[PDB]
Amino acid sequence: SSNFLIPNGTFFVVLAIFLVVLAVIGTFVVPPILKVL
Amino acid sequence: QIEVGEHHTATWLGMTVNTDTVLSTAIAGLIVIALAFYLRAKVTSTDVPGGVQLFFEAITIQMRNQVESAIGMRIAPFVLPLAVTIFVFILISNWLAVLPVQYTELLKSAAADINYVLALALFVFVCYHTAGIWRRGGHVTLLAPINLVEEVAKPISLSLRLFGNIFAGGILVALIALFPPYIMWAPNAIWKAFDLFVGAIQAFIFALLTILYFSQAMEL
Amino acid sequence: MSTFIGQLFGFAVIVYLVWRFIVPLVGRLMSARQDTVRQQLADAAAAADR
Amino acid sequence: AELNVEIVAVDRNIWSGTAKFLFTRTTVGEIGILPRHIPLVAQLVDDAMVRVEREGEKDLRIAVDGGFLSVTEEGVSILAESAEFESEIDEAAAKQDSESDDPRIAARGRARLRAVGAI
Amino acid sequence: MDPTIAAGALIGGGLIMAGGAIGAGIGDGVAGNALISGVARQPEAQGRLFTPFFITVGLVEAAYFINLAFMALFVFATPVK
Amino acid sequence: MDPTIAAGALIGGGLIMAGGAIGAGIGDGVAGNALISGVARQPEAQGRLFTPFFITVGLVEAAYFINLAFMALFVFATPVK
Amino acid sequence: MDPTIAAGALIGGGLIMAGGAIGAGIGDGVAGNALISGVARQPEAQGRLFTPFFITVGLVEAAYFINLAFMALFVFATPVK
Amino acid sequence: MDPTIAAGALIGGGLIMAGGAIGAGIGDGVAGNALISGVARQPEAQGRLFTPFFITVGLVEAAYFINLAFMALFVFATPVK
Amino acid sequence: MDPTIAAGALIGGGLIMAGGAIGAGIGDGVAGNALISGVARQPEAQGRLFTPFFITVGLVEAAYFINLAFMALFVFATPVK
Amino acid sequence: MDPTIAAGALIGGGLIMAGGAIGAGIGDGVAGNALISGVARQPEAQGRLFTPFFITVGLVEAAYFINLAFMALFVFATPVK
Amino acid sequence: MDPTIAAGALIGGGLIMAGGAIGAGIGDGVAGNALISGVARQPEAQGRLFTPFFITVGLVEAAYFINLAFMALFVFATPVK
Amino acid sequence: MDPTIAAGALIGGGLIMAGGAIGAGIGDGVAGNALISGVARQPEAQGRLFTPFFITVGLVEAAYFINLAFMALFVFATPVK
Amino acid sequence: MDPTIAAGALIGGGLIMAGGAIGAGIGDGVAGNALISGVARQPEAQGRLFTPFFITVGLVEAAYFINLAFMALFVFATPVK
Ligand SMILES: COc1cc([C@](O)(CCN(C)C)[C@@H](c2cc3cc(Br)ccc3nc2OC)c2cccc(OC)c2F)cc(OC)n1
Ligand SMILES: COc1cc([C@](O)(CCN(C)C)[C@@H](c2cc3cc(Br)ccc3nc2OC)c2cccc(OC)c2F)cc(OC)n1
Ligand SMILES: COc1cc([C@](O)(CCN(C)C)[C@@H](c2cc3cc(Br)ccc3nc2OC)c2cccc(OC)c2F)cc(OC)n1
Ligand SMILES: COc1cc([C@](O)(CCN(C)C)[C@@H](c2cc3cc(Br)ccc3nc2OC)c2cccc(OC)c2F)cc(OC)n1
Ligand SMILES: COc1cc([C@](O)(CCN(C)C)[C@@H](c2cc3cc(Br)ccc3nc2OC)c2cccc(OC)c2F)cc(OC)n1
Ligand SMILES: COc1cc([C@](O)(CCN(C)C)[C@@H](c2cc3cc(Br)ccc3nc2OC)c2cccc(OC)c2F)cc(OC)n1
Ligand SMILES: COc1cc([C@](O)(CCN(C)C)[C@@H](c2cc3cc(Br)ccc3nc2OC)c2cccc(OC)c2F)cc(OC)n1
Repeated sequence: SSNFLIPNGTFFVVLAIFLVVLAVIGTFVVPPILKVL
Repeated sequence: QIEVGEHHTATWLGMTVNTDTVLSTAIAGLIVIALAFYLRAKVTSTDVPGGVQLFFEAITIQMRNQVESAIGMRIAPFVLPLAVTIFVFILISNWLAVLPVQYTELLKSAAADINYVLALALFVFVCYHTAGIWRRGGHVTLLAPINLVEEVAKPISLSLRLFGNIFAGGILVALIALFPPYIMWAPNAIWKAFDLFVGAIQAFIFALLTILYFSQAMEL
Repeated sequence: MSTFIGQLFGFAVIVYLVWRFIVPLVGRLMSARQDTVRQQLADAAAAADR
Repeated sequence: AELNVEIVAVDRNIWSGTAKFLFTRTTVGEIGILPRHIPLVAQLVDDAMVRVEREGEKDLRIAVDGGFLSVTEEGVSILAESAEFESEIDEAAAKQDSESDDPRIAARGRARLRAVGAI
Repeated sequence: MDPTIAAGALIGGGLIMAGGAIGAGIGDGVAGNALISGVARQPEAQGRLFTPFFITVGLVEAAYFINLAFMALFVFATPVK
Repeated sequence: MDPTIAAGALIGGGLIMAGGAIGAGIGDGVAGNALISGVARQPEAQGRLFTPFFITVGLVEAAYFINLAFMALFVFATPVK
Repeated sequence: MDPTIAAGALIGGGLIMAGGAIGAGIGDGVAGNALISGVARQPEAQGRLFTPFFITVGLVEAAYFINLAFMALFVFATPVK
Repeated sequence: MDPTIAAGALIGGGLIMAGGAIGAGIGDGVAGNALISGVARQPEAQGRLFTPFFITVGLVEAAYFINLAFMALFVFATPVK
Repeated sequence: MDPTIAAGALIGGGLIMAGGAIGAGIGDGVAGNALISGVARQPEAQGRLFTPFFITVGLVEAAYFINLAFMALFVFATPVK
Repeated sequence: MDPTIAAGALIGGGLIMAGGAIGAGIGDGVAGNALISGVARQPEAQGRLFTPFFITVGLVEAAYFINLAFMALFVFATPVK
Repeated sequence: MDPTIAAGALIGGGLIMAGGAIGAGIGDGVAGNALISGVARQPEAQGRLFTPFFITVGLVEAAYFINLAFMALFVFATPVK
Repeated sequence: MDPTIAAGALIGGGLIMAGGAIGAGIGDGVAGNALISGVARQPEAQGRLFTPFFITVGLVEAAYFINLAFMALFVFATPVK
Repeated sequence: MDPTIAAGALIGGGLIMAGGAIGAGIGDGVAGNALISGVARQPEAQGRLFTPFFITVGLVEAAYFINLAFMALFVFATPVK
């Protein structure tokens, strides 16, 4: 009975997950593969 | 009948957060960082490379070609990692929807909720705005208002398609359920086939549009 | 509840077709890239010993 | 079957054989000729390259200077004020000459550079 | 009453799915018409022609699928009652 | 009452299939236009020209088939009733 | 009453045959326009240009016939009833 | 009231012709635009360009005529009455 | 009774004339475009370019005129009474 | 009673003004597109290009004017009453 | 009653303005396309290209303005009342 | 009773904005096509190609803005009431 | 009563979502048709072609989303009620 197009708090949850995954790749992969090539 | 994309939820800082769509994005993120560990450990340089190594390397050289085609890596290299995650983090975020769970299922993709794509797009928004301010502090002045909606439409557009392109799947997976199970498999099969194409294409265009918006932000 | 039956059956047929079309050719392409880079590093060793 | 390529310079038949594919670059963009193809006449770009691809060998690469292109029923025919193969271009002078200010000689340099794989 | 609104949902919503398919279907034609032709001009350019193709498609199909999203918001979760 | 939502669903399914038909017809037309042109240009490229063809057509047919499915939702499994 | 459904099939059905004809009518045009030019450029191509042509038309005509069928299903079956 | 059916047949049938007119009208233009060009390019080919032309037209006009037929069936017969 | 059928006849005639107008206008435009292009390319060709032109325009204008005819049959002589 | 026919007068007539305007506005835009092209390709030919052009536009504008006339005949004359 | 005539007049004015908008927009687009192309071909030709351009636009724009006029005559001074 | 005039104004604004969006979108598309083609053909022309372009788009966008204006004039300050 | 306005929003607002979806999905195609072709002819031009591309798209998408704005305003915040 609720509208689904409404912003929610999961915004910040997935924001944090994405930020930590961004940091993970930036420290772990890009520079390694870049220097490998 | 068919339910709309409702959710289970829970309150943790006064505001509510959907119970699911956190589990799925969690699975996606952990699989991404897990294959990142796999590659960092098995990164080969001298001998024949593994599948995941060549995979990531092709992705990153594609993104690299794009970025230095737009903005040289010497000036803004950080756009390259930010790009690839936007690709890969999103790619799996859709792929996991192929495996059968339904019976209503909680294994629908993370984009099926608007707030996911909202967070990603607004993050890209503030990132390229910080890029623009970092350089100095359109092509025709008199189109300021379009360039005004340029301010607003980019985070909107980038978000909305990424919702819609995915949300339709989140609906169709239910719709074919209303057909008899002994004949429903074939349209289900075709649609499952097209799911991968549309997910990949949408992630790809999202990443490329991120790159191009960064290029347009840091002009001069 | 036979919706599970239809969904699992669809997954089976699509993974069958995946093993029919997609994975052979993508494995071929990745193995071709592997072959090329291995040949390049072998010629590197050859240049070194020469 | 295959097509017939005949590249004739202004004073000497540069090359002539049979080919599976013929890549070049007209003043209206790149183009690739295949065994059958509509009759066409087109002026190659200032610093054109011509990559012929034979069945049982490697892809011959020819730097052409001053060329025109004519595809007919029989096969392709390229004209050329000067043509230089891949196996004979000196990368040193070719690269050094590219940044010259003289248009014709710079075009020759860019062609010599494309033919050997660089640029 | 309620049924009339429901009708307005099924009619209106249908429009959103009509104007969608006209825009997408024709778009992926006028874009594909430039891909095929390209792969007919240089039969070995296909490899790169995918990067501008699948970009334009990604924009074009957007205008379709966004519509479909709102279509559900009309057909299943009518914002007015 | 049911007849009103019935007529609404019928009109909506009609609109959905009209949009789908226009989109599919003109998209396949403009794609086959480039196919015929490219096969007239390089008759040997036919075997290749199908792979950029059966993508666009493929893509286009998606935006058709979806409509078809949704048409059924409007006609045989009317949402609000 | 029931008449409100009847016209709902006659109107909607009409729509199904409107977007049908705009689909085929233009499609067969934009496809055939690429045949004539082809044949106008080399008459000996009329032999092979029918291989792509009668494919596109095929696809295009499908988009018509389905709608045709559905129009009957709307006018001679009236599903929502 | 029953006469609404008549209106449904008068409106609906109208659509069936309207679409038809946008099918032939443009569908022949886009086709004739090729003939007028082919005959301009290779005049001595006018004799043969009437073989592909009278196929495309021969198809497009069909999509018109059939529509006409059904429009008659809609108005002079009104199947659902 | 009569008023509903009268309004339906008016709207049906409007749809028929709108379809005819779009068809005739755009078909004549796309045909005259090739006419003007052929006249500009080969000036002495005009004398013959009028014979493929005045065929297509015929095939276009017929589609217009017929609709106009039926519009009369829809307005002045409503078949369903 | 009468007022609803008045509605069918303003709506239907409106449609007749709409269709024509889509047929003229694009028609002149396409036919003119050749003029602007031909004159850009061969300025020397301008004088003659106004002869075929003003043919097409004429025909095109005819499709407008007739419809315009009928618009009045719907809004001012109102045949069915 | 008058409000039903009010809704009829409002929908008629909407249709009129929508047709005018589609016509003017696509016509100006197709004409300015040829203008930009002719300017990109021969840079100096711009001066003369504004002679045919502002002709066709002049026609296209007319088909807009007239509609606009008529639209007001529909809503402010409803001819039927 | 106002609700009928309210629905009339709503559908009128919907038609106006839909027509305006179709016109403006397709006009900007067909003009940017020429712009991108000119830049890809004569790249040094990139500077001048903006003086013809921002005419057409300008004109095109007028056709939108006016509609937009009048749309609000139907919705927030309805002429008929 | 209020339902007649509610439906008036769902249809009217719904129309807005179709117009934009036809104005964007085709525009983004007609513009993209340039891009691909450019890249098919001069790959070296790719980097620069994205500059006039995302200008026109920048216009086109706007014409969509402003619509997507007003549609929302029609369905969530119906002004006249
Ligand atoms: C009676 O409804 C149809 C429908 C269809 C199609 O929808 C194509 C319609 N076009 C040709 C006008 C078709 C289809 C769906 C697709 C879906 C995706 Br997602 C991607 C590519 C697709 N490609 C397709 O074919 C090109 C299709 C659908 C279902 C079963 C089918 O098996 C019989 C089937 F063929 C054909 C048809 O023939 C009478 N009747
Ligand atoms: C009054 O209904 C018709 C219909 C038709 C067609 O639908 C063609 C319509 N176009 C010309 C506008 C036709 C058809 C269906 C197709 C279906 C697929 Br799936 C793929 C290719 C197809 N190709 C087709 O022909 C090109 C068709 C259909 C049925 C029986 C038929 O046999 C008599 C038959 F010919 C023709 C017709 O002529 C009086 N009357
Ligand atoms: C009734 O009002 C008309 C109708 C028609 C036509 O329906 C075509 C309409 N177009 C010209 C706009 C026509 C027709 C049907 C076709 C059917 C197939 Br299947 C394939 C090709 C076809 N080609 C056709 O004409 C080229 C036709 C039909 C019946 C008897 C006929 O003979 C008396 C006849 F000519 C012509 C007309 O002339 C003033 N008045
Ligand atoms: C009645 O309102 C009109 C109609 C018409 C026409 O329908 C043309 C309409 N288009 C230009 C918008 C016209 C016509 C019918 C055709 C019929 C076939 Br079957 C084939 C080609 C045809 N070509 C035609 O024009 C070239 C026509 C009609 C009747 C008597 C006529 O002679 C007195 C006559 F010329 C003209 C008009 O005045 C300008 N007023
Ligand atoms: C009153 O609203 C108008 C209308 C009109 C026109 O309808 C043109 C409409 N388009 C340009 C938007 C116009 C017209 C009718 C035609 C009829 C045929 Br049959 C063939 C060619 C025709 N060509 C025309 O113009 C080139 C016209 C109208 C009335 C009397 C006329 O005098 C005989 C007359 F010329 C113009 C206008 O002001 C610019 N205001
Ligand atoms: C009030 O809403 C407008 C309208 C308009 C125009 O209708 C242009 C509409 N297009 C851009 C979509 C415009 C116009 C009418 C024409 C009439 C004929 Br008969 C022939 C050529 C015509 N060409 C025109 O523009 C070149 C116009 C209108 C009135 C006074 C004018 O001043 C004399 C005037 F210029 C412009 C506008 O700008 C804010 N607001
Ligand atoms: C919510 O209303 C808008 C409108 C608009 C524009 O209409 C652009 C619309 N399309 C590009 C999407 C814009 C505009 C109006 C024009 C008017 C004329 Br007469 C000629 C050229 C015109 N060109 C324009 O830009 C291309 C505009 C509008 C109004 C005031 C303005 O202040 C100057 C203004 F700039 C943008 C927008 O973003 C939310 N919202």
